[PDB]
Amino acid sequence: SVSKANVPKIDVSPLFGDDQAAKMRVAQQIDAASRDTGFFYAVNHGINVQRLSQKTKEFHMSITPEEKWDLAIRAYNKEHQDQVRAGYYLSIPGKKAVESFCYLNPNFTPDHPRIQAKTPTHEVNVWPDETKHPGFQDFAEQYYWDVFGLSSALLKGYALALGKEENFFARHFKPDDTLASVVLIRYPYLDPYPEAAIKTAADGTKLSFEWHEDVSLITVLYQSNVQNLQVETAAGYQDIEADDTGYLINCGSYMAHLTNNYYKAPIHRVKWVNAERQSLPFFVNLGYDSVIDPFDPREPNGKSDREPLSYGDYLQNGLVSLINKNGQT
Ligand SMILES: CC(C)[C@@H](NC(=O)[C@H](CS)NC(=O)CCC[C@H](N)C(=O)O)C(=O)O
Ligand SMILES: [Fe+3]
Repeated sequence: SVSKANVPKIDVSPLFGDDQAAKMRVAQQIDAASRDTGFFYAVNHGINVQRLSQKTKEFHMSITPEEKWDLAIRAYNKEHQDQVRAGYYLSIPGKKAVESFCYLNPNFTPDHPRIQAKTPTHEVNVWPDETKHPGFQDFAEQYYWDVFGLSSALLKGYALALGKEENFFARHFKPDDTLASVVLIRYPYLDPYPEAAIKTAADGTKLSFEWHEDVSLITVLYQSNVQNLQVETAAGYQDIEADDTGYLINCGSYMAHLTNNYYKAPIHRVKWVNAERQSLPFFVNLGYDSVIDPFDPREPNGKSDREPLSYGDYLQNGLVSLINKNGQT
């Protein structure tokens, strides 16, 4: 049968401090995980994930069909042509079980020059009515900055792991322009569960979401305590154990590009499980014009012939491709 992936628990707390050797020891653990299955759990991360789960559940479980249409992305509501990324992603009973709510940088307002210029991938977030959902927007925006702070620290770990100065990635990850997103995903319990919402992998495994590489620099994921993720290895898919106290971390394909695939973007998929649960990714994206010069840590001179890829073009191309390959979520 199906083996279990080695997903080490890494105490990331030194990355918030000034003990440089302790940070190097974290970096070594990140390097090792990134060169093996590509996943690790960040522990001692400083975020109240219990409050995150509770507030998210309160939102998912209290929003009405009317509110969902009013917040829907353009894939579900033609009136909302400016909502490609941010908003509500509806379930379709009998056909599509998952639903979700995506939001972007709270600093994208009508005053922001990327909104004024109508640059692709930048949108103003949409929110439900505050009195129907008291505290939800406050919680969600606070959470964005809490996970931004964790992610910055993790990026310092990744930079050190690759032999760079600690700000090599983080200097491009800024509150004024980050394209990072939070998605609050509900995977429901359904009885009967409609087979139309279940995909069958080549290997026979029943899936809710097919294999993919993440469109991100890194991905910083909370999930409730229901095992579902699998990572591809040469010997087949391996189960990633759940941990509802930590953050599951992995690289996306922008990291693979800039490291000449030294830190691969691990291919992974979501098993079908008939259980009520949450999947709350934070996709760590840079700014639209951010460019990291590629390098090859395998080569003595570190030189890579790969082209510098602008983050915004990478993101626009990647989000569209992922919809085409794995379906509109
Ligand atoms: C694997 C999990 C992270 C999750 N899947 C996902 O979140 C999948 C694959 S990483 N991600 C996406 O569809 C991209 C959403 C991007 C977001 N709307 C945005 O505009 O930035 C799941 O639980 O299905
Ligand atoms: Fe993913």
